[PDB]
Amino acid sequence: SLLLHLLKSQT
Amino acid sequence: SLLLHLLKSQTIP
Amino acid sequence: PYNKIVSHLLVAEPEKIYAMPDPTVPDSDIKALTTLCDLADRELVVIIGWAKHIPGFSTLSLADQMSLLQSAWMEILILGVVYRSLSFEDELVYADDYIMDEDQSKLAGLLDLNNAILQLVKKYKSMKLEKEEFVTLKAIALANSDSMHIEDVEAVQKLQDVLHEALQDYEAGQHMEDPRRAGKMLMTLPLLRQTSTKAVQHFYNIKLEGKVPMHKLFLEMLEA
Amino acid sequence: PYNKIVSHLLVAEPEKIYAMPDPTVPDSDIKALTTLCDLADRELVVIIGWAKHIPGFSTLSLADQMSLLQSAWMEILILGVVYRSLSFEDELVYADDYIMDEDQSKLAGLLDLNNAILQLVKKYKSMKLEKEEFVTLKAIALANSDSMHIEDVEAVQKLQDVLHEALQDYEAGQHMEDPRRAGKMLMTLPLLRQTSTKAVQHFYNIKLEGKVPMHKLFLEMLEAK
Ligand SMILES: CC(C)c1ccc(CNNC(=O)c2ccc(O)cc2)cc1
Repeated sequence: SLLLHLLKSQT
Repeated sequence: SLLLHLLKSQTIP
Repeated sequence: PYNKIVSHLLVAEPEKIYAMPDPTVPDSDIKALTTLCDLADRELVVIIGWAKHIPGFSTLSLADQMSLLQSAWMEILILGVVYRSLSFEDELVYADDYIMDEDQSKLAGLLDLNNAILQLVKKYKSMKLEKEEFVTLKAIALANSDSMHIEDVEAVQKLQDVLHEALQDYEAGQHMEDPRRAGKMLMTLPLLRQTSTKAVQHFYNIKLEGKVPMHKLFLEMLEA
Repeated sequence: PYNKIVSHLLVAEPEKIYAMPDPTVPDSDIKALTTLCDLADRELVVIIGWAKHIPGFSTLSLADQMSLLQSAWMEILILGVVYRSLSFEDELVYADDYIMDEDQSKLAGLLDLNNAILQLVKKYKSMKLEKEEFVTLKAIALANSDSMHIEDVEAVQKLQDVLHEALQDYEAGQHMEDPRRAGKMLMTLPLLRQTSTKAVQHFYNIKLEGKVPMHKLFLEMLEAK
């Protein structure tokens, strides 16, 4: 989920 | 040793 | 076209062997594991003699010849199994008289390992692996085996080079419709290595548990 | 020197990371392993960001992006350390201020692991590996991660293929004196996979012993699939 979150992040 | 022996021995198929 | 190394490797391709499981002995896991080890053990004799027919291999010192075989042996065993298993589905042809389906893998405590090998099988099926590619890759596997103990690094590298070049030519000649096919083949080696390790570690644990008898050569290769 | 795809892979380069070891206290195996796990945790943040700039990566479904990272994360970590250690001798650069020698590896209980990493270093030294090649193998290793939980196989293979091609164009471009170099490069990946697995198993055992604090990201990767 942090992996996921970090993958869902930005720019 | 067994590996070595077989390398040194001849292939008999 | 023709390639010299590929032709030699095809011809050095050895004959079938058989598991010859005891029909008297009852279907347990130690029966399965013992058969596989006796097989593996006899299969190693073949591999040893097969190595020698690989162009350049005998040119190496006996020590290097051992080192390579000591690193790569399980990869070669597995590649054998994989190839035999390409005409089947979700089963592994350990020998012609010993084929393991999923249920038989469970019974022997080999589901995970055999699934990984199956993964290997399915990849080569999706690529339509030819005999010519198979024997070349098996040789490359041996030569690219990454032993820590190599005396003559440049000779082994030469052997890698030679085997590699042959694959390049074969794919250049037979598969111009995929100018990357050779590299795709090489990229299957990691999973081979990984599966080899998984297997070495599983069977090493079994050796330690002391319940499965193992012939000498197998043990010698295992403890290396 | 320019391939399009390679230049996207150089985004994170040049990397710098520090351990900032505390000299206030004596070094122990626990201290060294903690440092490494901390470094690993933080590099993974860099690795994650770098992967997003891989053309095609972000286009995969998230589960698939996760699947590949989960299979290939240690291979990438190790590959980095390997590259940083190229101009060194029997030492591993885990950070710019944390270079492990044989004694330090012995203290950490990592002699066997760090040796294997050095084997990998040795091989890339004599090939004189380049920034460009290094970043490309990372992406290949990632793409060729051999995960068994891939939703869209054709996309992942397309990506393997795109990267493979990038590597071919680059070696064709820059190393004509050796028409196999791409092949040799690809042939180092088995040792990378092997070493990775050795590392993961070892650090997994370390997690279970429970004596070494580990941050969330590193644990997530360690405990996956
Ligand atoms: C074995 C495993 C737990 C592991 C721990 C720590 C690393 C760190 N890699 N750090 C680097 O890649 C880097 C070094 C020095 C730079 O200047 C930049 C980056 C890898 C793998």
